[PDB]
Amino acid sequence: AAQTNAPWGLARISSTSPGTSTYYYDESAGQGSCVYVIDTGIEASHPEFEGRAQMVKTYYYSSRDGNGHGTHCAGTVGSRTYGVAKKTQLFGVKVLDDNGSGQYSTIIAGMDFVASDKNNRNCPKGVVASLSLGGGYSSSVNSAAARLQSSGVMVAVAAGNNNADARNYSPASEPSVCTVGASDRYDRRSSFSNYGSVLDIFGPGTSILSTWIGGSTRSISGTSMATPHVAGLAAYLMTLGKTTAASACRYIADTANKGDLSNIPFGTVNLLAYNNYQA
Repeated sequence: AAQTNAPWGLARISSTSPGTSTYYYDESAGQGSCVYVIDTGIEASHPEFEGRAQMVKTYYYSSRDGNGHGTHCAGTVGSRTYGVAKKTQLFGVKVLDDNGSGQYSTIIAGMDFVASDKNNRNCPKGVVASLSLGGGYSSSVNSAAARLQSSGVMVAVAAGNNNADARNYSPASEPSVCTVGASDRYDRRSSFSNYGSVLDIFGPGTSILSTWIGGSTRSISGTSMATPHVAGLAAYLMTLGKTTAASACRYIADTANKGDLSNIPFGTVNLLAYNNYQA
């Protein structure tokens, strides 16, 4: 399939080169995979989700995404227009309040929720979690992400937007999960993107057009926006049977566009997520 005039991120993940505007992808499109978006929640009722999104868990008075960011990231994963995996099931876990903040305990709870909740969900192709969040280092947060991974969820996490070594941020610094850096459309590490040895991949992170709350759309920037590309991409790849949860990161890294990013510090991988679709 070919989505024309797609967000640049989508076109980039289906291309060897920057500067193309068409997303190419196998029409399976993540059908039968699930992605948990562990964030501020999802406006399930956005027409871009076509009934494939729902809230499954909140730790606040409401399941409603009053922030937008979880909705944005859900759209990058699997909205029909802005999504990598246009047929994936999206499950919202609202661990963040509507100001984007959450306690680590609550985040941890959410991660463990997913690890169990997936046994209540029909994801014959596999399950992904997209954690578009991060604070300072915490071994409890790291180990929660690791448990989630160990349970057979492909965990994608934002490197962080500190322009620092991601070693100092959690869950970015958990080795067992996929830590995602952000790139911009001229194939540069996004100025804000964390880096370091713990990064596994880069995805599109600068000026990412996706869904927003109030049935709208907007473009925003962040490694948090890169993460759902990788997550969507794992969902897409699992559906194609190219990989499982426990290998998906390694697979995505093995099939990435290599050496294409500039301003990648020495020691950080020069890998850009690539769907490797050949139409």
